[PDB]
Amino acid sequence: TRQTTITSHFAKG
Amino acid sequence: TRQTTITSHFAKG
Amino acid sequence: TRQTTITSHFAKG
Amino acid sequence: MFEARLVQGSILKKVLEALKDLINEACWDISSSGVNLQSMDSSHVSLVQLTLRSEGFDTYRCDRNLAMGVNLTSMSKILKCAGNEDIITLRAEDNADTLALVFEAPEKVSDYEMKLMDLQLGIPEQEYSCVVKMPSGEFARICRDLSHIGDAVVISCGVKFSASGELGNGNIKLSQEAVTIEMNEPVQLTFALRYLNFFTKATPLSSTVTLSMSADVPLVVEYKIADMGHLKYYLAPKIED
Amino acid sequence: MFEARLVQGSILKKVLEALKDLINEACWDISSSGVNLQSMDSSHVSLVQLTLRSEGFDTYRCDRNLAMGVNLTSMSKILKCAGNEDIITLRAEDNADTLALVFEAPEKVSDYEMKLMDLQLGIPEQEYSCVVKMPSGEFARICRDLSHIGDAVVISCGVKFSASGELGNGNIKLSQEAVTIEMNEPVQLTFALRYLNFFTKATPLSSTVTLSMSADVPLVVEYKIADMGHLKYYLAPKIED
Amino acid sequence: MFEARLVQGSILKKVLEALKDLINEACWDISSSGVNLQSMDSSHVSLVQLTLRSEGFDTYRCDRNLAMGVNLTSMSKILKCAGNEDIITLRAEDNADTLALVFEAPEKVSDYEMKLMDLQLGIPEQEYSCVVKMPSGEFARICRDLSHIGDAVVISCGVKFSASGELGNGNIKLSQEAVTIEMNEPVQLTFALRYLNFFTKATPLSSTVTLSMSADVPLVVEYKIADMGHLKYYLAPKIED
Repeated sequence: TRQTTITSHFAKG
Repeated sequence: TRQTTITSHFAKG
Repeated sequence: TRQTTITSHFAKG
Repeated sequence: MFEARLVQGSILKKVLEALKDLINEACWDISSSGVNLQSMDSSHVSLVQLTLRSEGFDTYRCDRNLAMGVNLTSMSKILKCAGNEDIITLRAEDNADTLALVFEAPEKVSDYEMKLMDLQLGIPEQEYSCVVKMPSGEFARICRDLSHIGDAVVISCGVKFSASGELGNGNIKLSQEAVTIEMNEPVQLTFALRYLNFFTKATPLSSTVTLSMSADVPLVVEYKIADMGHLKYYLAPKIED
Repeated sequence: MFEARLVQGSILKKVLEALKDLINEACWDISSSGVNLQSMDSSHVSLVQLTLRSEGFDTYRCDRNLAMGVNLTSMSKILKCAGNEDIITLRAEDNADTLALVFEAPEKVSDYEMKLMDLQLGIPEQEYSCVVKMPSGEFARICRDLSHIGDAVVISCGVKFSASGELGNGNIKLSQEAVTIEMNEPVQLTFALRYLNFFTKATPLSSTVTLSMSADVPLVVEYKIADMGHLKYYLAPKIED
Repeated sequence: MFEARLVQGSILKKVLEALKDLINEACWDISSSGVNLQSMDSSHVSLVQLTLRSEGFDTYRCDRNLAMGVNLTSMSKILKCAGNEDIITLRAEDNADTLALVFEAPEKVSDYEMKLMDLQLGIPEQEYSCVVKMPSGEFARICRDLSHIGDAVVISCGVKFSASGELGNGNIKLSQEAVTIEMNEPVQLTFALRYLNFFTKATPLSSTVTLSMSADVPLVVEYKIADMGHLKYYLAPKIED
């Protein structure tokens, strides 16, 4: 198990 | 005055 | 601004 | 020129107590509709979304929208100088280098100027396979307790919170003050307790908390701020290698 | 298979709060008569004797005797995950690698598995020249106060507690909520306050504490656990060189 | 031979809590008129003047004046062993190497001997342009709060307390439980909050505090000790370079 970045799930415009 | 070990008072029968 | 010593205000004499 | 009077100034104190240890610098979006703050944490694993609707303020005015870069710790320090029952007024001008915080005790008036800084991520549309409403204190106790057991919590949704470490493991089972579960599908997700433990610093904002889950998407921990709006934390999951 | 239900789970929480900072790993002797724990502290100056009678449990079952090696820190950590009003059930099987602790809130059920470790001293028969029964809080305050004065306490038995250091000295005199003294002989013994201060971590277990003394033998500080049994600390004295 | 019995020993406990972190060693001037203590702090920026009148003691006797050099930390430590409602008796003889402190619980009597040490500045007469009477708790909160903003407080006497640092600045304005201002001239003085924060450790001694100010002279922060006398702190100002 490894922590993922929020930016790898949510995007920018 | 010096601290003594509990094992110097109590034994293992 | 600089802190001053209490002895520079009060005396012994 | 922006001016927002808040009689329950404690709310803003609690809000910044909830954010100061998770975000260093954040931009406060001030608009006619109210105050908005959206910011990743400093670890880049979570996203905080704070909304204080203008209605929740006792007087609120914002002629033109304004984005105030704020050091949340410095704002935290300033808000710790507000009495817990003080009347807090926020005051900014256009091109402001400073946010004015005025604390009125209910014959002491404190005037603080906080230097502003110069300082992106979109929340997708998501139906959540599982939504859990529970007391905020119980949720904070769960994430506190399980962090003595391990670094990660597997949330299974009856909702089960399980952690494991060297010393052993633990499973915490809640079923339906109240705990309610709307489950459109069973979900099992793993999250770092360290960040959930940051989120629960918002526990004084509301007696209840909602956890929204779906497979392989960030978890939403929502604390509604009665009348004013809400404080939302999104937490990126841990994924199996 | 062993299973012991305890409704005042706080007792077990308090017990481990008392021991965790004095013993690292200890063996819990589980038998039909109840739970027994006897262990030297890590400093080898004291002996702890814990007895929880099976009667004190609300349900108690032990088909075959069992010696569970337990990391006491990991176990208190797990017990810190029990609500102070939870009902704690202990559960082990024969050849267990794990102790099961179940915390039932009075709609939250917590299930912990604590990894067990793999596995000494006999208590002599002793008549005590002097026995002092006193409030536990008063005794804890005495050993706290005198530790600001010195490292050693001279317990002279009216019972007098005396310490000396660089800063000066102090003598604390109690005579006969209540303080009672059964004195078959005057005794004067010297003990390290550091260990007595560990012992007084058991103060939440009992309103009173009994100190049993005799010349040149270990001091007994006994905290009875109402109904269940007792927590006994034996402290080797300091002797003059 | 000196002997002073004090029934509200808490006063002496509070007094030493008020001094211990500001003065290392101080000479207690004991005379028939009462107990006097006057001492610079270790930073040489402030002057403490403590006066406990003999009248305030319930029995007081001093055959011959005596100057006891006292380590205030050790005396504080000894007074932390006094119950908050104990009857404290001070006892010294001529040529004493020790001060006797006797704590009587209201069947426990504690007798402490504190080793004394071996053994300057005159307070001028000053009319104060500005004297401010306010609640002690309010003043401690002001110097606590402003210490989050900066190291220095600008006191303007309505009295205004202003601090500034990197993060911004703050102004606290009080006007006339009560706040009263006797102003013969407007004065504006700058002081280190670090020392004012030491001074407010005397806040438990009195509900109110008085600040005496005049241009280019030390600030007087006075805490009256009901009946017994007072604790006076003089703080050298910061001056502009």
